Amino acid sequence: TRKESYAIYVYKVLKQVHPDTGISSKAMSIMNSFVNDVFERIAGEASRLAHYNKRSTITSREIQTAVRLLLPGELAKHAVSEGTKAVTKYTSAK
Amino acid sequence: KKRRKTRKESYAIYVYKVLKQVHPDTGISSKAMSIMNSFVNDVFERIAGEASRLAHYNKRSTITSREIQTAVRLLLPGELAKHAVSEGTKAVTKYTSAK
Amino acid sequence: HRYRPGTVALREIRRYQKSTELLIRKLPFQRLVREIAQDFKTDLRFQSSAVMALQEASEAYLVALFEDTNLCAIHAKRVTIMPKDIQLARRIRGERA
Amino acid sequence: PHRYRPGTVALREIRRYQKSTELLIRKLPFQRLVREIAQDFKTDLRFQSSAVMALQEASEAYLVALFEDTNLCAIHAKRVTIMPKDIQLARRIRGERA
Amino acid sequence: TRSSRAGLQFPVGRVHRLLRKGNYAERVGAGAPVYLAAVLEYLTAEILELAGNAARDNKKTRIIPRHLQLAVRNDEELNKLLGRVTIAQGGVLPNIQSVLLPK
Amino acid sequence: AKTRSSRAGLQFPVGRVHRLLRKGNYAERVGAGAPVYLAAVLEYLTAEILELAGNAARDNKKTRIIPRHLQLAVRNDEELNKLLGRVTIAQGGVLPNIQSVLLPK
Amino acid sequence: NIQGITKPAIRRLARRGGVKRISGLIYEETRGVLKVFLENVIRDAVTYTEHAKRKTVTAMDVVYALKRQGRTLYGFGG
Amino acid sequence: KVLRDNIQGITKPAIRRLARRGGVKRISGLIYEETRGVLKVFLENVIRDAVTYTEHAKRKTVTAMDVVYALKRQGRTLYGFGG
DNA sequence: ATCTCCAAATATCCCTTGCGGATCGTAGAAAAAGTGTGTCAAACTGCGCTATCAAAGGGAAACTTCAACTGAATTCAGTTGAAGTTTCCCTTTGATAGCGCAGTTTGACACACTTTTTCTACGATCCGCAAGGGATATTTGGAGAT
DNA sequence: ATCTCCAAATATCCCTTGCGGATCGTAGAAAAAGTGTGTCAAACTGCGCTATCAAAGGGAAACTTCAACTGAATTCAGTTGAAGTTTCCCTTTGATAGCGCAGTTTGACACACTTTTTCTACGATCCGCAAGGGATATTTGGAGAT
Ligand SMILES: [Mn+2]
Ligand SMILES: [Mn+2]
Ligand SMILES: [Pt+2]
Ligand SMILES: [Pt+2]
Ligand SMILES: [Pt+2]
Ligand SMILES: [Pt+2]
Ligand SMILES: [Pt+2]
Ligand SMILES: [Pt+2]
Ligand SMILES: [Pt+2]
Ligand SMILES: [Pt+2]
Ligand SMILES: [Pt+2]
Ligand SMILES: [Pt+2]
Ligand SMILES: [Pt+2]
Ligand SMILES: [Pt+2]
Ligand SMILES: [Pt+2]
Ligand SMILES: [Pt+2]
Ligand SMILES: [Pt+2]
Ligand SMILES: [Pt+2]
Ligand SMILES: [Pt+2]
Ligand SMILES: [Pt+2]
Ligand SMILES: [Pt+2]
Ligand SMILES: [Pt+2]
Ligand SMILES: [Pt+2]
Ligand SMILES: [Pt+2]
Ligand SMILES: [Pt+2]
Ligand SMILES: [Pt+2]
Ligand SMILES: [Pt+2]
Ligand SMILES: [Pt+2]
Ligand SMILES: [Pt+2]
Ligand SMILES: [Pt+2]
Ligand SMILES: [Pt+2]
Repeated sequence: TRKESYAIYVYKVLKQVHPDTGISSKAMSIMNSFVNDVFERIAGEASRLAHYNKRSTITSREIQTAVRLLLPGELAKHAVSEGTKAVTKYTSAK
Repeated sequence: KKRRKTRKESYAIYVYKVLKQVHPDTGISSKAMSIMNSFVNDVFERIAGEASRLAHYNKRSTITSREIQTAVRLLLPGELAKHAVSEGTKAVTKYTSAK
Repeated sequence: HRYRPGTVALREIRRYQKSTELLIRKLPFQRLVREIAQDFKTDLRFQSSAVMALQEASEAYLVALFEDTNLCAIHAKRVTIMPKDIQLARRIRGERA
Repeated sequence: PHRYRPGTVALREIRRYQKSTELLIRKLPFQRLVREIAQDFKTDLRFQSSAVMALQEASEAYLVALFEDTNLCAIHAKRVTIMPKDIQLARRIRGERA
Repeated sequence: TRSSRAGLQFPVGRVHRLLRKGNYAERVGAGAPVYLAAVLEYLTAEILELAGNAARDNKKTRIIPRHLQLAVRNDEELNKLLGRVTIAQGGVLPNIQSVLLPK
Repeated sequence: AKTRSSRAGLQFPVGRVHRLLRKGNYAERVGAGAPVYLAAVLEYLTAEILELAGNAARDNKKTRIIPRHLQLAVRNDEELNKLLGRVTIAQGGVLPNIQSVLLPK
Repeated sequence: NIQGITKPAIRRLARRGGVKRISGLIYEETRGVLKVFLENVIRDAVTYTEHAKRKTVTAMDVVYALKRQGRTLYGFGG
Repeated sequence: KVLRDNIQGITKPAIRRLARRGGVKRISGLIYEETRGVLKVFLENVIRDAVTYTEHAKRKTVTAMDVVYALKRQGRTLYGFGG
């Protein structure tokens, strides 16, 4: 059966950032854990936010304030900006 | 009327009932009641939270009394775990009796 | 009549460990909260219970912190708590790098 | 015959073990311990070898971190030698019990 | 009521509603709210039991937050369960370190 | 442009993130931009770690990233260290560090 | 404002904490430590307020904020 | 065959090595048994939870995931074995 | 101050492997497009509760007086844990085979969910009365002095 | 070790207010009914876990020697605590002014659902080869010795 993984995306981002550099299988498993982990923490807190505010839906707004709550200062600033920038770009098409 | 003053909802009555069952001559201040209400919600969430994950972990769509059971086993320390598993198994036995 | 150093302190411990009343005066604490919230967002109000919450949290936190600090003091064959004690407690708590 | 003064080898052992990342507890002993403990909870358990490797990684991480805290407790008391009361202090302040 | 069919004080219907509104899973089995209500009942029974005695020991007929604090922190298992909880207005257990006392 | 990632200007998979939010019972409904936003955040954080681990690989005369590089990266970085304050990187070891008092005198 | 948390108040806290003798430098540290604690909780509390499009910091906002820092508080709407 | 006394496989040199990784220069002779104590408690707690995850799944084999989930529960998330 | 020497680091050769970059063929999942519908944004409204104000006294915080006792520095010796050596147990490694059981598959369906009507538990709101608060006295449990 | 001397504990009595019971009205739980799909039980399977053996040698255990660390003992300057005096502001009380929270009604729209079309990502398999990684030898930086 299919084992889903973030491996391909992590390679892609790795080539953008350090184009002559590889990653061991274990190092990748760690990367995959990290992505699943952060995902869980964000979706999780976003879930609460919608509940706390009697909403049926998780929007990019919940993700944003989830991010602000979970990530420490600078990392929250850039991720917030990468986030909004991608949504902005994403509405701009279709 | 017409404009209704919302409606809060707590466990205060069932708590008071249980306080009777164990300390018939003993009462409870409103602040301590608040605390008990927090306690029930807190525990409720801790439990349903685990059960939810247990269902996810096991690729299953339903929260059964079986997830509640192991959630309790993960959540509660030794003796509390043991008693809660009794109290819970028994209510289900009794509930499924009654028709 | 003079009680020796430490005797009244001991008495105080018994007294404060026996009560549950807040030990920071309400208003100075309230000012501090609004000042701090101000540095995060301007034009903000507070439910009175919210401030209460913050004070309950804050004092429970500090009391607990003093228990830990005191243990570190005693670990060093001392009886007097010093900043190095708080610093160690907070490090071992993983509150501080 | 040549002799290093006490502490010199201890310091170089620290550099050595601080550079590496290999598990420091022997592998089969560790596995027997896990099986013994599991068994006291339920008989007839089997383990994926990676379930055991995971347990070992977690256990060595925990103990290593605990020794860092224990050392800070020894040093806090003007000592250089870790002692049971150091670990006890660390565990108490960590909120670890039993 | 489902509560009576199960011999519980705690509301099996509410617990059931609340499990549907909390997005814990797509579906909720019939047994689950019973079992949960029961556990919630037992646990609040447990607290109140020790809290009450602490009201007694303190010569009172009303439980106040301080008694809940004494109940919880004097009981090893409840102290573990509420390890990371602060009970407002609870104070602390009287505890003074040996070496701070005079000879 | 077909894929939602391509639309959003992203490497991380917007469709996958959408599906995982839906089948994880976080809420009844998932808005259009949430997986976009979320895939972007995930991509960013992996870029920041790969970057920092990448450097660590190079400082240790190495070409391929291993868990020790991720660990060096994370704990030498005040902010990643905080985010993964309660996390254990298998095979990462620890930071070289010897308290002063233990040094020979 | 930070000095509204007075030397006698801090002593009182230290006493509930079981502390018999306090070094003179403690009162400054405690103010520093308390600032960092309030900053973090209120940072989160206000984030919840903003998100709810409100201008009022609620008890719940705080209770939620205290919950995120792993410091669950009973008695205000848990 | 009966499993007994395996905490002794956690040897003195192996405890010494972990203290080194943790920066410890000098070790009192009493540390080895304190450490065994602590390790045992640590393992009982994680293993109890992993085994509960196993039982819940109606499995007889403890998996990496039961352990990873068990560690997560105790606030000791582990990266490298799934999840 | 200068030489001796030991263990970590550097250099040499060989070689296994696990990686990145292919090319592949292919289930499963995302996108595309159509349609049904409920969530939530808006706009308008009431009033709950937060802010604020003005005062007045009573107790808390601040400052001061003093010296008891604590922490910090010094000294030293018995203890004890580090280094190095020697013996040989038991872990590691590599391959084997047998099979227990994890995981995939398939039909039958009980059981949950959904929709609508009927019944009732529990929240809102109300305040008499006693458990508790607050004030004053009297008993008791200890500390500091001689 | 026994006698004066505070301060907290306990005893008592009169006020205060929030417990806790009772009244009333609804929103939510229960009952009854039609629909389907997730779960379960049963059949079949081969990854990989346990089990073993067997050789090899790396590492543990047990031992001797002794350097140096812990901690006991001692001294004392000075930082705290206790008690008194002094200065300052917290808390309480009575509102009134209106901010902004939350209730209500609604329809445009955004997301759910489901079906068909398109193509991403996974599992299987091979390759160049630099990167390691292990066995063997040498050079090296400095602890310790003369
Ligand atoms: Mn009873
Ligand atoms: Mn056993
Ligand atoms: Pt709330
Ligand atoms: Pt998994
Ligand atoms: Pt590969
Ligand atoms: Pt297909
Ligand atoms: Pt459409
Ligand atoms: Pt509609
Ligand atoms: Pt209005
Ligand atoms: Pt008004
Ligand atoms: Pt005045
Ligand atoms: Pt006055
Ligand atoms: Pt005065
Ligand atoms: Pt001293
Ligand atoms: Pt000596
Ligand atoms: Pt010895
Ligand atoms: Pt076989
Ligand atoms: Pt009374
Ligand atoms: Pt007396
Ligand atoms: Pt109705
Ligand atoms: Pt209704
Ligand atoms: Pt079906
Ligand atoms: Pt088979
Ligand atoms: Pt050998
Ligand atoms: Pt050897
Ligand atoms: Pt010393
Ligand atoms: Pt002096
Ligand atoms: Pt008004
Ligand atoms: Pt409408
Ligand atoms: Pt040299
Ligand atoms: Pt030298």
